[PDB]
Amino acid sequence: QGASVLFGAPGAGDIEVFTTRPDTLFGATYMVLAPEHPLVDQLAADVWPQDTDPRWTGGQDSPRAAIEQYRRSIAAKSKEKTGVFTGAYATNPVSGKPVPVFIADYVLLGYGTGAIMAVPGHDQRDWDFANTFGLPVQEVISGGDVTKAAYTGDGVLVNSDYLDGLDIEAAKVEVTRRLVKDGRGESR
Ligand SMILES: NC[C@H]1O[B@@-]2(O[C@@H]3[C@H](O2)[C@@H](COP(=O)(O)O)O[C@H]3n2cnc3c(N)ncnc32)c2c(OCCCO)cccc21
Repeated sequence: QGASVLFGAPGAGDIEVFTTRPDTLFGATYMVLAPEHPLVDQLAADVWPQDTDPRWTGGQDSPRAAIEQYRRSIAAKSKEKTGVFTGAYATNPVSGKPVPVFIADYVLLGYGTGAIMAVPGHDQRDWDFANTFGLPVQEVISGGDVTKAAYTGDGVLVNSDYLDGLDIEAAKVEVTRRLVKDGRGESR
């Protein structure tokens, strides 16, 4: 079933996410917090990082500016995917890779922890946001074509280290076991 997963981020402690597909953790290429999530102000960087995409900034000169205008954007005129980058990168808890942290109103503050891991290869909501904003799309479930659409079907784990070859249900169990031993999550 589901899991609580911890993504460490510099200066912000852990960002906890709820996922029903922990098996897809090696395909989590970014993270999304609800715009009013309390850690966002802590996460905002002082300077857009080098590899910030201009589509990520709301056209603003700094992370805090983009965040403020995006929040303001949610009040005015309060569909398509919108959001901004915070400047922050969290540590993926199974691969160690950097995952950029966004805010976007498709993530509800009041559901779960108010934060998700985003797996565009296998969640069409995340696929849509990644295709609008230009985020990497990683296949970890064999069976479709993640360059055309999220693959939500059954298949075997790939590009996922000790999960490779596992069926999805077995992969959920194994990744959760590893998260528990590593202090990085639990079943929920
Ligand atoms: N996103 C990557 C991975 O994780 B998913 O997305 C999170 C989390 O799992 C899921 C939790 O929904 P349920 O409690 O009903 O089970 O919704 C999403 N979610 C959790 N909290 C959220 C929030 N606050 N706001 C918006 N979405 C949220 C997920 C999928 O969800 C399919 C089920 C959607 O109803 C399918 C494939 C891959 C995944």
